[PDB]
Amino acid sequence: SMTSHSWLCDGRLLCLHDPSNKNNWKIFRECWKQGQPVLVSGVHKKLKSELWKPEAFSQEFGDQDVDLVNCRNCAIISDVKVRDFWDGFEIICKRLRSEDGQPMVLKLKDWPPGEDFRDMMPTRFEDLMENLPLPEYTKRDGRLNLASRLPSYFVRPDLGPKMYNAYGLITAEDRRVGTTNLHLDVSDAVNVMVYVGIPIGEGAHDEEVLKTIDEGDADEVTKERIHDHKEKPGALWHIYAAKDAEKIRELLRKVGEEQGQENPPDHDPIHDQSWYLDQTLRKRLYEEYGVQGWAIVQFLGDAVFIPAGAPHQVHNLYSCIKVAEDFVSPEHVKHCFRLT
Ligand SMILES: [Cl-]
Ligand SMILES: [Cl-]
Ligand SMILES: [Cl-]
Ligand SMILES: [Cl-]
Ligand SMILES: [Mn+2]
Repeated sequence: SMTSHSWLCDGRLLCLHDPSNKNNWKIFRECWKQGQPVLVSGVHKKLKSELWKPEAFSQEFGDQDVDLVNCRNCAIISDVKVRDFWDGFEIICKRLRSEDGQPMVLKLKDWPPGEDFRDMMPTRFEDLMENLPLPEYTKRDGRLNLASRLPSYFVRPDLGPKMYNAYGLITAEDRRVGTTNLHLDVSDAVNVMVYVGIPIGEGAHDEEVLKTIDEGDADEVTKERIHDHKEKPGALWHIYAAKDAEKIRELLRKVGEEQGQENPPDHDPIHDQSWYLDQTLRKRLYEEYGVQGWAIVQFLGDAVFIPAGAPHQVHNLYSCIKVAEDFVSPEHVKHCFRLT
């Protein structure tokens, strides 16, 4: 039967089923006040699916100049064309190659650039903003979004949305690599998975994806969405409570020293955005510091609500198009205050 919600992460993560149900706030606000992330499924079914395809972005914007990032080594590929990225998104035989002759795992950097999403893509902007879940929180002028209402003593988010466009990580070696390394945001955000690209050429990559989710610490109920409903899994997330950020900095300072980095005792390894917590580091965080996180698999049309100040990292399983909007909930306004 249709139900309003379910639980993942063994009861620790709310999953809302109907993105446009007018009663979602009643369930949402109890979990959000405790500092938890929230998942809302089904947003894809509300969107104009032809607007969110890799071939459309290539056809409409392909001549723009851009930089890419190599996800395996963080190297910058400078001053190429937006089509170089998009035409390799699903066809592996069209990707830019590293020195070693392998097809690269790439991310499209700062595109559309800065606050230009609305100007460059007005039909996409309208399609996203009118279908975001929890609209009193997430719309630019929602009654519970303080973004437009705060003085200069509070850090205000830039005008969004922002896109996250990157290929899937492929190999056993790639299992320890981040798409986006561990960091935090001083505003709340909602990140929507609008397209998942399962490639061809090296098409039959199904079993490394299962071992990644398993070793990623995904819960048994999450393993059922793949095997039973055949939904398309996009990306593996780890999210940590805002209250645990300093313990994570203590672990990463100690590992930095062990690996002979030479760092002032006060340096900020989360702000540096240089670390990905692999299975070894996640086990050490739990055993040595008493810190548990949320392992989340984001499928096509899942919206991930990320609390202000919560450290988070993202590992793409397949090629993903994600779009995110920042907001400032009253529950979390402390995280953007500039004093004490
Ligand atoms: Cl909080
Ligand atoms: Cl558009
Ligand atoms: Cl709402
Ligand atoms: Cl990163
Ligand atoms: Mn982030």
